[PDB]
Order: sequence, then structure tokens, then C-alpha cells
Amino acid sequence: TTTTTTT
Amino acid sequence: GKTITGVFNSFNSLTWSNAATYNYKGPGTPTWNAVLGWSLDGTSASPGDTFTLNMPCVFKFTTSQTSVDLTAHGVKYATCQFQAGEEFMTFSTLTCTVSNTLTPSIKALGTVTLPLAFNVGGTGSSVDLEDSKCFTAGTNTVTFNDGGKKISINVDFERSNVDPKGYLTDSRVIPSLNKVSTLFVAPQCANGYTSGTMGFANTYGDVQIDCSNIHVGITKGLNDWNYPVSSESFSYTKTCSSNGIFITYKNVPAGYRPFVDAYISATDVNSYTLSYANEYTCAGGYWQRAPFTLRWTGY
Repeated sequence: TTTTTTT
Repeated sequence: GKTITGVFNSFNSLTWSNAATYNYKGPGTPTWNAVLGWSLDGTSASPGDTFTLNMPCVFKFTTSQTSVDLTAHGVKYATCQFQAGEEFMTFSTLTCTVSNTLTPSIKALGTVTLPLAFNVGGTGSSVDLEDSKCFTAGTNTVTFNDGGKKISINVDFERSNVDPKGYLTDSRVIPSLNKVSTLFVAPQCANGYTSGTMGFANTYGDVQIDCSNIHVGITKGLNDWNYPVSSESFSYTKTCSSNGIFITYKNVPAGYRPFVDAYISATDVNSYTLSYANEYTCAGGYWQRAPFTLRWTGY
């Protein structure tokens, strides 16, 4: 799955 | 006792350990381990004296620990409490108390490691806009201070790998609030915007926008991490509810980009989906309507 990681 | 200064005396190393699978070594991508040299002398410090280490441009500590010890040659000589600046202030602090072990004949030299995330922006808050100017891609000097003694080190930071011309997003956890700030910047129309609609929403029922912590603005370009550097008023209308925040706007001048940000709450801040509205018409007539969804993860 394509996700974006938080910071 | 009293307030002392010059306990932290050197900035020995500043090294990145990728906390996830980040693609770039950015100041705001955790974790930066800052190793500082310190010294305490029982002839000039007593148990119960206090001292404070000021950390400009630091957003948070990337640990669940609330404090860290100053230890040398296996003995604890001070305890320091972490205070993250987050969205309250542009800097973080350590507030330290000398331990009873610092009996009068002790001369202690040691180091400590602090797990950090820098603030280089992320919303249109005063704090984030200020810190959006802290650093650039490449070599930077990072400076902390104890109250007189400035301690510095050079470090290399990588810019974001994301192409700044497209739409841009961000999600940063604010640990003391259990909220996440989230940002949306429209795709670039270099000659300005005739009009557009943008914003983001809860998708499945697990997300709530906090309408009391929002910003809507146009920024005069972006920094090396694709964050706003200014926030000016402009012609728009907005709707805001716990389900989402959306704007429709007109006549944004050349060189500016519209953006919206908000605090959000989620059932699980480590796994949530947002739905984005994304329509714009550049001055000159190029138009796109391209809504999308993003899956955000902290694991």
C-alpha cells in the first residue's frame, strides 16, 4: 500500500 | 539553590537515525541525536541548583521519556526535564536540577544525547512561519545555549525529495495534544490563480478537524521542505466543520501559493485517511480538477 509517513 | 549557566559547553555531534523509511534527511524528519558535552563542579554547584538549555528551532523530543539524566563515569549528577516547543514556542528547553551526588569534591565531565525533531515549518502559525526560516538545504549551523555560552555545530540537511510544483501535504504529530497538524498547498500556478477550491476531510468517520486551530493563507513561495514561509490574507470563502475544511478562492497573485492547515484528531493518529479537494485555474487559463485521497501512517 502507498502511504505517507507522518512526522 | 541558584540558577547556573555554562554547564553545557560543547555540541559534540548531531547525527540522523531515520526513524521510519523517510526518503530524505530533513530537519523535521525524526530522529536527530544531539550529543552535548557538559560539566559540573561541586565547588561551584550544589545539589538543588538549576540550569536551562535553550534549543532554538527544535519542535519536540522523539521519545516518550519525560526527562534525561546527566551521568558521568557511571554516576548520575543531574536530572533534566524535556519541554517541547511544539506549536507554543519556536524553541525547546531542558530544565535541569543538580543531584545530591554532586558532593563538594566531585568534578564531573560527561555527555548526554537528546533525540530531536527540528521545526522548519508546517502550518501558518506564527511559530511555524518563524521557524520556516531556520535552515536551508545543505550545510547549516545549529546553535543551542545555556544562557550565555552559545554552543554550535555544522550539519548537513537534505531538502525534501518532493517536487514543489505539485500539490503538497504534511502531517506532524503534536504529542502534548494528541493531535496532528495537517497541511495542504495547492499545485503551483506561477503566474497566479484566477480561482480554485481546496481542502481536506474525514473519509471514514475516524477523523475530526479542529476548527479552532486552522490557518488559511497565501505564502510567498516555500522553503526547502515545501512549507509556507509567509501567510497573507487574500480573497476566499471557507467552510469548516469537524468533518473537513474547504476553501474557494480567487485572484491569487503571481509568486504566491494558497494553503490550508488544521489540527486533526484521529481514532488512531498512526493510521488514517484524508480526502482532498483539488481544483484550480491558473492565470492564463490552465485548469485541473484532481481530487485524491492519502493514507497517513505513523507505524
